[PDB]
Amino acid sequence: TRSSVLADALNAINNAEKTGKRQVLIRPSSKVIIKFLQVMQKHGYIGEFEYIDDHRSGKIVVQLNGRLNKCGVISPRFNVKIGDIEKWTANLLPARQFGYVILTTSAGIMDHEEARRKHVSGKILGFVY
Amino acid sequence: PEEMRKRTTEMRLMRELMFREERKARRLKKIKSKTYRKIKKKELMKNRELAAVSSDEDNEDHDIARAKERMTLKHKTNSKWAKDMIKHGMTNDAETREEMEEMLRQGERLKAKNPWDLLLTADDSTRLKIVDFKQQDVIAEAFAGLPGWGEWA
Amino acid sequence: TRNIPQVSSALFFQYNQAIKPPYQVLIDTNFINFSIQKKVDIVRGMMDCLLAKCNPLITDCVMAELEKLGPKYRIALKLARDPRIKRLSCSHKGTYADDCLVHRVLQHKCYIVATNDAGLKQRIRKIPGIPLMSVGGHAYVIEKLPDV
Amino acid sequence: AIQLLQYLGALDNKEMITEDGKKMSLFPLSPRFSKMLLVSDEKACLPYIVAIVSALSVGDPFINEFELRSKFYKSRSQFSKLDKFSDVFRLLSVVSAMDYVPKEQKEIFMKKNFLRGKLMEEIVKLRKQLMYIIKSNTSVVIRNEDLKSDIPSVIQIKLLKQMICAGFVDHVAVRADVLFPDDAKITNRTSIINIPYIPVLATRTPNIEDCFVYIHPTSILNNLGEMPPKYMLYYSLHLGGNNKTRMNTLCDIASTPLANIARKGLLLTYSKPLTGQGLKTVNLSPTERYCYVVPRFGSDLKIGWDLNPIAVHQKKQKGQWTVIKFITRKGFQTITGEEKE
RNA sequence: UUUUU
Ligand SMILES: [Zn+2]
Repeated sequence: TRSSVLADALNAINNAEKTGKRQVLIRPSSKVIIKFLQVMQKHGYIGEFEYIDDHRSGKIVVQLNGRLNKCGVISPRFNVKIGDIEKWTANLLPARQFGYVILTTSAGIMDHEEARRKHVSGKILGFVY
Repeated sequence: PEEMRKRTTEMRLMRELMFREERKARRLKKIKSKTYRKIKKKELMKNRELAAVSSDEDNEDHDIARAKERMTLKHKTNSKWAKDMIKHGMTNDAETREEMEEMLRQGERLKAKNPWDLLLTADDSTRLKIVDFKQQDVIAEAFAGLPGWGEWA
Repeated sequence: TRNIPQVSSALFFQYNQAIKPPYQVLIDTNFINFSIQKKVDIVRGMMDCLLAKCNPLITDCVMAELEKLGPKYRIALKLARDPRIKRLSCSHKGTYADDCLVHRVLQHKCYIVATNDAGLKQRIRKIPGIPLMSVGGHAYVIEKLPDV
Repeated sequence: AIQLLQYLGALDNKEMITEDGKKMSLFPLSPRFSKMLLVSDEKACLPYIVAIVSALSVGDPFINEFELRSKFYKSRSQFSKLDKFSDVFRLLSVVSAMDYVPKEQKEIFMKKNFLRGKLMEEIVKLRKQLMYIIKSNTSVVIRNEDLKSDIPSVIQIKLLKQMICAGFVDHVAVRADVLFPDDAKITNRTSIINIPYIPVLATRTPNIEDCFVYIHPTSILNNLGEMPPKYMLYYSLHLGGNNKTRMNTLCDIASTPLANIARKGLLLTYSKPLTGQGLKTVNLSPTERYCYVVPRFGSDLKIGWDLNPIAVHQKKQKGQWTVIKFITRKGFQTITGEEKE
């Protein structure tokens, strides 16, 4: 059964880039997916993506530029304190300033350094680098 | 016309041919004996080497290959498979030690750094056309000394 | 004319009295994987290992190997181009990195060699007074550098 | 004698003289040489064959070491420059070289190079005569200038080697270590002169050493310095003083050219199509296929061996796959391409 | 050893 739509989406992105595809289709959609892709877009790893509604959960079609070295989810969504963030960044990233750990914090979905600047914490969604 | 019948026979024969490799290929799949596969490879490697099917490696290609081996170190005993055999006395046996040794040498192969073919169309058109008998045979004489396919035959 | 190379003035039997902090270290191509693979940052795994400021150095030959690797090792390529990593020019035709590294340490006894290749490590081991850095387990390890 | 002519194509399987046989008889020479000239028309290779053919017809103008030091090899080194694996080209080297010698200086050149003069004068006269019969029967005053010829091209050299093959198809020998490595162990210390070879069509003896034949002392191959070629052509076999059979080598031949030449003879057979990665029976039609085969060259009571695999064209004549044409590796690699397209 | 169109 479908347990994590976000994991399936990110796996689709990884397969798409690995095969060199410029565009990839993701189904089903979810607000977390759009927020995650918006963070990725802001960091520039991903280009334009467009939502297609069908009167069901919907679909995404995302343009790809080959700047994504890896992207993945962290399941289960461990609670993360501010002290614990650097531990996660050390584990999941080849270097701290290469990549971002995306946290769903009380102020929204956002990358780790933004969370440090805002002094907020929460659960961990995944990583991109 | 009748040419379609010739066409049908043509596809029929091809469909026969594809099944045959399918039966043969399908049966060869089930045989997964290490000895049988081992012999088949060695015959195959000889044929490739004798026929020179594999293109020679340019010096650049060797450098790329040597680049990967150094840059990874995939062919040493620190690999998962090799380390497991070493630490549990599996390499005392000769066959597994050979499977280890072939791996190591494969890695070592990558680590290595007066003035004095156009095949002859010797068919009859290639000949020099020289130009020069029965009465001589008359002298030679002076020496002295499908049916039945469908009807009764 | 016969040649008997003069042993370096930086050496007293087997201790190099010249290598001192901040250390200059030459980076081998294979080092980058076992750094990336172990999630060990290059600059600071060195500081944690040596407890000093370390100046990594990438030569043209080791660099020349890296782009030849291709897309699979892009991350290694990018980390090699981190501006904190200085570059060393080379004036020898060959691109074989192992020979180039062995020559440079032969020339001047001021470099640490960061590598995990057994063959290269043995060659450096024969040369006296060359601290040899490697990555194992979780972090970097230095063998012939007693100031530690 | 009958079997030899059949190999040369002079006689058919019914022992009836072929058209080639009729043409061959027009020449004053042995059938081996006549076949050589029969195929020589390509690429102006005719003068070179005529030079060689006359030389081998008359015998060696060379004086050997036993009958006789620095000067000797100096002359030998000059004439072995064309090829380091052919004694035939040395004869071509000497014979052609003499055409550039001014008439007054032939004798001095002759003594300086340890050459048997009377054989050469007869060689020169026959090259004229064979140059006469060719021109008269193909279309005739022949001058000494007409005998003058320039150095062969590298292509001509390879082509010319295949000319010698056609007249000596049955006199090919292989290095014994190839067929029977257990019996013929060649070391880096083994002398070239003692490297065994096995003639084609040689009688199978219970002991295989009896079929070994070794290089004659007079061959340049003894001074070659590297391993002798895979296959070799010989003129004749002589019993050495050590009860060791010695062959008078002609020249080397590569396997695939050998197969092409033996294709028209009775000396070549074809294995079943090979299978595996790379080698695949490409099927154009139910009566067409391109596939790799192993040519088995030589006629189980004799010694023949298998050649390197070759890409070939097959067409089903009356149910038996017959070889139409040989195919290069690139030709085969393309062919599998279009079907996938 | 001979020797041939
Ligand atoms: Zn260099």
